[PDB]
Amino acid sequence: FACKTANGTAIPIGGGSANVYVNLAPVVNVGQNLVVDLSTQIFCHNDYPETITDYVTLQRGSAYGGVLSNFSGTVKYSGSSYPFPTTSETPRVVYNSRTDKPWPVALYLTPVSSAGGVAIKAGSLIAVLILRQTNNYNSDDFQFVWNIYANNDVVVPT
Ligand SMILES: CCCCO[C@H]1O[C@H](CO)[C@@H](O)[C@H](O)[C@@H]1O
Repeated sequence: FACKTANGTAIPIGGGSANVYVNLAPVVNVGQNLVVDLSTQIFCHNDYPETITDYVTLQRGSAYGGVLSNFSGTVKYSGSSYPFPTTSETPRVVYNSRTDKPWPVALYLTPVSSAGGVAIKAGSLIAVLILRQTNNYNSDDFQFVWNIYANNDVVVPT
C-alpha cells in the first residue's frame, strides 16, 4: 500500500509525510463555501489486492492558520460528513486495486465573518490530515501524513 499526489510526490509502503499545495478560491464571501477537495490531489493503491484487503481511514484532521481562525465547517469522508477539526477517527474505506484511486476527503469551510482582507495567506499551513492504513492480513498500521499548504491568498471581503 502506497500513495501519491497529483504533483507526483510518493509516500512509500510504511507511511511517512508529504507536503500538498492546494489552489483555493481567491475570493470567498460570507454565505459561500470554500472547498478544499483533496480527492483530486491524493491517491493510493493496494500492492497485493488478490490476497490482501487494505482499510484506510482519516485518523485525524487538524486546522491551522486562517482556516482555524477565519473559517468553520466539516470534512466529508467517503459517504459521510464529520466535524472539522476532527473529534474522532472515521470509518474504514477499502482499497482493492493496484490502480491509484482518490483518497475521498474534502473540506467544506465557510467564513465566520469578514476578515477585512486576506483570510488565508499564500504558502501558509492550513491543515494536517492523517491517513491511517491497516489490512486483513498482518499487523501493519501505517500513518501517511499530509501537510496541506495554501497555494494562493484567499480574501473574505468587507
Ligand atoms: C507481504 C506483504 C508485503 C507488502 O505489504 C504492503 O502491501 C500490502 C498491500 O497493499 C499492505 O497491506 C501492507 O501494509 C504493506 O504496505
